[PDB]
Amino acid sequence: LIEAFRKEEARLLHKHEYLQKRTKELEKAKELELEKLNKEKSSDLTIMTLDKM
Amino acid sequence: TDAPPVLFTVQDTARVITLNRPKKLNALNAEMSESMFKTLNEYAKSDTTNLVILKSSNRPRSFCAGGDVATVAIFNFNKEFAKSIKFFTDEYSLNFQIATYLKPIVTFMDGITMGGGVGLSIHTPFRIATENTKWAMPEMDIGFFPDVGSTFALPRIVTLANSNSQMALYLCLTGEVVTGADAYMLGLASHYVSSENLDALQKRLGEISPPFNNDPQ
Repeated sequence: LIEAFRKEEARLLHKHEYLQKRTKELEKAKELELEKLNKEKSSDLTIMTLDKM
Repeated sequence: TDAPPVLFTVQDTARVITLNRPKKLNALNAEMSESMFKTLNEYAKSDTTNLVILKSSNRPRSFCAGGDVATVAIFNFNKEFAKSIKFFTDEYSLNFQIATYLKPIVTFMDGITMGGGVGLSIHTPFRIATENTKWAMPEMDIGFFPDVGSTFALPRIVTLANSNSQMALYLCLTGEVVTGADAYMLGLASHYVSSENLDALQKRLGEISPPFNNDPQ
C-alpha cells in the first residue's frame, strides 16, 4: 500500500509535467507550421491581388 | 498601401502585365524589372496561360519612357555602384527573358516607347504600334549607349537601308524619333493597330487557345 500511494502520486505529478511539455511543443509546432504557411512562395506571384484597395 | 508599380491581371487564358508608374511615364526601375522577371517565370511554368500582354495604364500618353537612369546617376554620384549594377542586371535579364520567351508576348506600344520601352517590345515578335507610338533611342544625348539589346535587334529587324546596319546606326547614333505608321514601315513595329481597337484586341487574345493537342509554345 505504501508503494501504491507513492507510485500514484508520482504518476500524477509526472503526468502534469508531461502535459505541460507536450502543450508547449504543440504550441511551438503550430507557430512553425503557421510561419511556413505565411511564407511567400514564387507561385504566389500568379495569384491576383488588390492589396491597395 | 501604395499603388503597385506593375499590375498583373488575368484576361481569360491571357495574362496582362500593366506598367503602373504614370507620373514617371512608366519608367522602369529595379523593382518593376524584378517583379516582371519573376512573374514571367511563373507564367512560363503555368499550363493555363497561353500568352502574355505587356501594356501600360497610361496610354496614349506613354508606354515606357525608358529605364530609370536618373536614379542610376544619383547612385554613381553616391558611389552606390552595387545599386546601379543591380538595376542593369534586372533590366537586361528581363530583356533576355522576353527575347527567349517560349509563349507569345504581345506588347501594346500605345505611346512613347523610348529606351527601356524599346527593350520591352523590340524583343517580341508581336510588337503592336499605334498612331500615338513614338519610338526613339535617345541615349547619345545622356552619355549612355544603346542598351536593352537594341544593338542585336535593330541590325536584324529594320526593313529599309539596313543591309549593313546603316539604318540601325542612324537611329541609335542620332536619336531620331519615329512616329506610328513610320515605325511599322521601318520594322520597329510588327503590326499597326488603331488605339481604339486595343480593347477589342486584348479580349480576342484572351479568348484564343491552342487547338487539339498543341501547346501555346
